[PDB]
Amino acid sequence: ASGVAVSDGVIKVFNDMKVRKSSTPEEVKKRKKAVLFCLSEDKKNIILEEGKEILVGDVGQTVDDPYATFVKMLPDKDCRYALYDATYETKESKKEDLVFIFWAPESAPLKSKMIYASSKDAIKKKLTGIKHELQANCYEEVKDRCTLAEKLGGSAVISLEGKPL
Amino acid sequence: ASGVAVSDGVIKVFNDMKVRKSSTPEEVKKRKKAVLFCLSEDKKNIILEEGKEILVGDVGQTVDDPYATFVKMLPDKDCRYALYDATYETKESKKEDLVFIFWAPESAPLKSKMIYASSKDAIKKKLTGIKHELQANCYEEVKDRCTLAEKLGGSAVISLEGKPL
Amino acid sequence: AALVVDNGSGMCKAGFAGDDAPRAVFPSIVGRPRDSYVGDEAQSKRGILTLKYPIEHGIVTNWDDMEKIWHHTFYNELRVAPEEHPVLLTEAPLNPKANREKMTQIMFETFNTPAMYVAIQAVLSLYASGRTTGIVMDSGDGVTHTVPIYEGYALPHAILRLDLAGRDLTDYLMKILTERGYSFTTTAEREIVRDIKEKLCYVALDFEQEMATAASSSSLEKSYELPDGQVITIGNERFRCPEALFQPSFLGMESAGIHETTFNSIMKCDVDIRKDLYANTVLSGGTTMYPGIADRMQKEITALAPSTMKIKIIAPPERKYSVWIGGSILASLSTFQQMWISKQEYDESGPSIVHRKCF
Amino acid sequence: AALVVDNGSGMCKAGFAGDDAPRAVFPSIVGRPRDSYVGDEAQSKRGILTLKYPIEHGIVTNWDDMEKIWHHTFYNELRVAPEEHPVLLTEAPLNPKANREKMTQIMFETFNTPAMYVAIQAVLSLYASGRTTGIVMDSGDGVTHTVPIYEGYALPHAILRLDLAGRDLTDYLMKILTERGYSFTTTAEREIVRDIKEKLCYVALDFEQEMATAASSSSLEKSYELPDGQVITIGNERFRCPEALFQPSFLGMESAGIHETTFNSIMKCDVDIRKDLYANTVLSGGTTMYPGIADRMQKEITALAPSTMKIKIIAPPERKYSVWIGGSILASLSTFQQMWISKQEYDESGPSIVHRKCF
Amino acid sequence: AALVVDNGSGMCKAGFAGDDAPRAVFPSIVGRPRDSYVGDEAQSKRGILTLKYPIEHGIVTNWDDMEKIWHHTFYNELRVAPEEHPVLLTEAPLNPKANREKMTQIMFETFNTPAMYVAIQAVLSLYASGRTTGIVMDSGDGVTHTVPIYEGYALPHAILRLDLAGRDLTDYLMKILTERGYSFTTTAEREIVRDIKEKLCYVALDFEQEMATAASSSSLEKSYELPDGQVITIGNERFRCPEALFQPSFLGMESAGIHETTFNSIMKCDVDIRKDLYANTVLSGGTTMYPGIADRMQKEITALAPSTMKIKIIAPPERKYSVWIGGSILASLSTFQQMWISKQEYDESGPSIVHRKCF
Ligand SMILES: Nc1ncnc2c1ncn2[C@@H]1O[C@H](COP(=O)(O)OP(=O)(O)O)[C@@H](O)[C@H]1O
Ligand SMILES: Nc1ncnc2c1ncn2[C@@H]1O[C@H](COP(=O)(O)OP(=O)(O)O)[C@@H](O)[C@H]1O
Ligand SMILES: Nc1ncnc2c1ncn2[C@@H]1O[C@H](COP(=O)(O)OP(=O)(O)O)[C@@H](O)[C@H]1O
Ligand SMILES: [Mg+2]
Ligand SMILES: [Mg+2]
Ligand SMILES: [Mg+2]
Repeated sequence: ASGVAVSDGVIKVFNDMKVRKSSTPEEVKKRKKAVLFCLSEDKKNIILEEGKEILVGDVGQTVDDPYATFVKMLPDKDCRYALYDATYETKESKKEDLVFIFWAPESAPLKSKMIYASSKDAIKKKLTGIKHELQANCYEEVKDRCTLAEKLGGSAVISLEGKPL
Repeated sequence: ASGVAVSDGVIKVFNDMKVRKSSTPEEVKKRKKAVLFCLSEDKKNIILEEGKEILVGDVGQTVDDPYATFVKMLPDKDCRYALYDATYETKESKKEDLVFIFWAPESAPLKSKMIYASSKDAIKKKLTGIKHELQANCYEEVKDRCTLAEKLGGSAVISLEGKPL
Repeated sequence: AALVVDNGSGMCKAGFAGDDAPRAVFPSIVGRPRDSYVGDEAQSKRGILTLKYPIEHGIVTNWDDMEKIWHHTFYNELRVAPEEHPVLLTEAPLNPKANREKMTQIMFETFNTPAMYVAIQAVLSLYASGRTTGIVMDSGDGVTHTVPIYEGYALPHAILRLDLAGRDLTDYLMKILTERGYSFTTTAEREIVRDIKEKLCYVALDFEQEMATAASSSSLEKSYELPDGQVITIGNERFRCPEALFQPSFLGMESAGIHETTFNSIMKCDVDIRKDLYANTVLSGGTTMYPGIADRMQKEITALAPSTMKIKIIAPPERKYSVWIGGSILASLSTFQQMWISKQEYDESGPSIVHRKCF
Repeated sequence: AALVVDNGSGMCKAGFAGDDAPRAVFPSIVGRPRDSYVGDEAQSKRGILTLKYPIEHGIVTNWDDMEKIWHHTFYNELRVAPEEHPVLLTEAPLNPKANREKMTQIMFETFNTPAMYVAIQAVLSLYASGRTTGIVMDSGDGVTHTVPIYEGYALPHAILRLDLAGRDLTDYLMKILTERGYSFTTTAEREIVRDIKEKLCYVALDFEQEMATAASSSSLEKSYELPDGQVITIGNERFRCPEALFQPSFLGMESAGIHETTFNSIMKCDVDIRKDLYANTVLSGGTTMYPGIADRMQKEITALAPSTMKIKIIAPPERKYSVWIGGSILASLSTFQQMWISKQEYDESGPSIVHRKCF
Repeated sequence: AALVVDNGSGMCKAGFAGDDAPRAVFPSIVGRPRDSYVGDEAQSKRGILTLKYPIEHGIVTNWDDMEKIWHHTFYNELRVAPEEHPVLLTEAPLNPKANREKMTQIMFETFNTPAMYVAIQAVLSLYASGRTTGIVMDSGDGVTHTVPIYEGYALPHAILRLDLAGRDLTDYLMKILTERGYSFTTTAEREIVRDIKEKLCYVALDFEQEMATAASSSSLEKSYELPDGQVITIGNERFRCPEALFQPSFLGMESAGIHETTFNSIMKCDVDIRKDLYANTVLSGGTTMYPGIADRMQKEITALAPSTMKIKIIAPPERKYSVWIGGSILASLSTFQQMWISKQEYDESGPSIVHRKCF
């Protein structure tokens, strides 16, 4: 418990991402498919990383595989919090669930890893309703699509983002 | 199942106690109100304990409460089988039923408790027609008239041996 | 010392002539493994065995199981030898003549009773109320009968039989108690529900008004303690269970209620005697012991009968065992000793003697 | 875009009208520390908290916990606002009329749903099979129901409820797996055993013949891999666990099997319609997904029914979610939009509107 | 002269029928180098080998090691030839029928016993207390069982098994003694800790009140002398080690305590017999020998059971070996000689003879 708080911008973004409201298709394209959270300059709040996000409307036009490009947004030598809206299909249902991803690469500095790890249990308690968590400590543990599928439903998952595994 | 058999004397006594035959009042006074059964010296048969019985003719002349004096016949540190002819009255009937009583006090030696308990299901099978069974393991569980009344008909019993509870 | 045995559909009442109450009242069931248990012994094993009713609807259907009940009655319940006491038997209305002879044959050949007699259950109930003319609404365990009687003789063409009695009400109470979250399914739990029914159920004078009262307060709720100490609460089920007597549609039955069955049997009699039957309606049986059943029957029959008719429902306080009590008093009379069918008479006329000696 | 919620005894099926499969299928439990967790969150904590079933046997007993499940359904599982979508709810057979009004009141006042509807689970399963007359054997998680339906209306007097379903089979499989040396006692290990049951268990056509086969060879043995990598072997337990459905005595229950319960409910219907019910027996629920259960039910019912009756057991391949799939198609029809209970209608008639709009 | 062998989970009790106490009590362990040592021999070499429990949880899992224990029992402990004496074996509750036949086959073919018999451990404990109906809380070394018995027959559907017994308490005392600076890790030091547990541990009536008492003074501290002469002091660990029986969360277990397990097994029985089970709770096994365990169990069960039930915990002073003493008296009876399974009978009916002769 490092005492790092969660900014109101992150809470507002998460609430918009969780519950889908009836809106025009123009507003549906503005929904966030993925988003990254980072520490502030003073390291006192968890804030939104500007420009590091994926919109639903971008999927299928500029983005082919939303998960592949989301991984590219993860810094190589820095820790980050991620919120991915995973669309997958099991053997008897088509699911759409939010995934909380803790990106703590080994190449990251020790100061970044300590603060992010010690404040992870505080931000996740504010983001109520998330049932999937992915802790990745290297690029090989997050770049593979089957790694996310195993965390979602194990071997029951037969498709991810509309593409078979 | 200890293999202990039931002597023909016990079977004859039980048969006389169960079915009442038309007899002169002199023979009615010779009917058994209560009787105790014990193991033989060789512990191979269940026999009648000589002298430990209550006659119907003794009730009202020498015996005031047939149940109170029957309990006094139970040994303090020994197990015993008992056959009590309970006369009780419910809210809508006057009943006369045989009660099989297993007396196994905690103060009895373990050898007596083990043999009597393991051979109880064998003697009770020979005494067909008994619908009430009282298992008493201490003096407090058999000396109370209300304990027998609860086993007979629960709260429906309003009188026992001609005396209200 | 004569024996009086009331062979009811679900309960057997037995005792000695001259006593105020029967000595033994046990279920008339024979249990065999899913080797033969009769009465309370069959219910003590609970679910290991299957239960059969030989006299399920007042009429004996299995005579082999009936002898087991009679043998259990004499030796285990009454604890007497049947060959030393005359036995007075009771029969349901509309009992076939073959069953009367079969009952007589069993008593004299299997049990060797010195004397024997058969009486109609409805007639004994009417006599016990001090009447020779009237209609008896006998609601027992497995069957309900409305028997109009004129001058001590039942009118067979007007007798109506209803297969709706306390046995169906016990099952209905189990079904509606599950709506409160309780679960009574086993044989042991059925006896608990029957105890609840006999202690907390009552007939509502106005069912719809009573339903609104129970839904607006908790003054009609009662607490019952289970044998293991748990306490359950019963509310509107107290008057909903006996309401199936007047509204058989609650059980999915197309038949009419006990009030309409009584009215229909009266209308099947002669017009000149219907006035007497309206004012001499006598209730009998255990299923008629719900508080408020006489007032409800009076109100329901009044709405059916013409307004000029005087409706009087007779509910004696001891109507639960009026069949047995009437038989016990009759069999204890010194003048009744010449009404018995002796073994000597049976040896000459055979089982057919019962038709001319007991009608 | 309407919402279809199937409130099962142990699992809640939710989704959007028009979809082939429910979007969310989660356990219907509420967990509190030994401060409130619903669904998979209650199972993720495992043993720290205690689990309660508010709809344990198809009938909602705790309405406070039921609202928590509904709130978790709309916001966490379906991820939609309930005030923007009409919601179609399903109810168990023999659901009391008070519960229907309570369901309607909660939807309109707590969640402010624009429209609302109630459907019977058994009727939706029968319609999904292309039938309006027949008997549905719905075996779910906490309860098993045999619901005979005639022309789209369930016969309440013939509906039989059995407290024996997949929840009891999961516990029984845990008990009999300890005979092989394994130990499954914790909440986490119970979910492992449930996965084993849903993947390796099957119903044997002849139980005694199958037991001899498993005791003479190893062709019936299957291997299962635990989450931690350990591999266990299960032999005759594959067909012994679902055998408790047909032999409830394996669980210490006195009740009859699902085959006798189905036969008993048919025998409680009108004699003229029993022939149609014999040939229109439809299976529904997750507990009917065992391979070989349709053939076993056909063999068992045939031995009970008269030889002149044609016994046909219908086991559609999608019978696991037939209640939800039928509700989703019904709610997605443009002609069904007039059948919803609008909020305007609720404001005028109150919660009692559900009785005349949804029957 | 018959032989009585009590095959416990962690300790084997053996002796001759008619004796008051078993002749040999040795651990039921088979050890192999990290070539085969059984009993105290396996513990004498300490750490050079690895120890295995073939009957770890009352149910035999390794029959090859079980025969080694039996061979060590007859020849090294009892010092008799098994072919000259009948042997009475005891089995844990819920023992599979396959294990009973395997026990019979080994006794007659490997040891050539002239006669052989199987008895249930829980039933022998109940009989030794002079009861035929009751619930036995048998807490041994590797397993704890609550076995409700009605008229001498255990109810298998209500038997609950708890994997928490003296073996876990010895390990827990080993763990909590390190908080005082002591170090017990080796196999030899484990036996020292077990001796401390059997001599200085007791069950506190109020755990929280006792903890405050131990933290404010030193009246609860006791001194123990190690085999090498060193003296250690144990304070609050005396009542914390057996407290894990009532609070399994001390060991990281999600299971309920022995008081709740006893209550849960009673509630799985018929409602009509729960009153008898409450007043006939009998303690058995070595783990029930802690002073104050009967009073604590009485207090804990009373808080769970309804206030109208009479809770009586029976803790005979000789309950540690009540299974063996009950078997020795039964096997020494002259009337019991016809209950034995003779070798002649085994040669005709095979190993299946045990099912109809020993139930
Ligand atoms: N006080 C009571 N209130 C309501 N029902 C009762 C009462 N006493 C008995 N019953 C019911 O009466 C039924 C049997 O009564 P009875 O007429 O003696 O049976 P039978 O049909 O054998 O004559 C039982 O099913 C029981 O439920
Ligand atoms: N393939 C399968 N084979 C056997 N049992 C299954 C299968 N799938 C699900 N089940 C069982 O079905 C039960 C619940 O199914 P469902 O009918 O949805 O319950 P409910 O209707 O009560 O919510 C679960 O306990 C599960 O064990
Ligand atoms: N006096 C005692 N106080 C507390 N625990 C004891 C005592 N005597 C033995 N034990 C414990 O009982 C356990 C084994 O007892 P027992 O019931 O004979 O085992 P099993 O029946 O499983 O072979 C041992 O682990 C030992 O720690
Ligand atoms: Mg009658
Ligand atoms: Mg369902
Ligand atoms: Mg033991």
